[PDB]
Amino acid sequence: DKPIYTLQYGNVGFVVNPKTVNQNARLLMGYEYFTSRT
Amino acid sequence: ALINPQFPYAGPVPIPGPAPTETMPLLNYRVEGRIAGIQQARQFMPFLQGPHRAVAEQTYHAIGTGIQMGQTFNQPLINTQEG
Repeated sequence: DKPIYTLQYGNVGFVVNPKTVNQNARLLMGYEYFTSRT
Repeated sequence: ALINPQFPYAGPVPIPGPAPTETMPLLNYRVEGRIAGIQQARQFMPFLQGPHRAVAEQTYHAIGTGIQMGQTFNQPLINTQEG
């Protein structure tokens, strides 16, 4: 209903604060988005 | 009424009647009537004169208060097209 759109309210970020981090740890990010006239 | 001749209906109830009494008199009533008990100005009731509410409206009081304060984030600058 209110898509994340920088330029509408500064840079935005997705945040994860991990309690435990093993070797070769990583975040696999998946996005769904529109990219209109602009 | 029919009268038949020769048996004619007597021409009256005649003078042979038996006066039975002289009790004919109603004695006039003479009287003095007084209804005078002290009256006190008041009566008690459960309710008199009220026009009770069948439904009331909704009713309310009002308040506001505060100040004008804010945290804001703005859109970035963009290239201007034309003009």
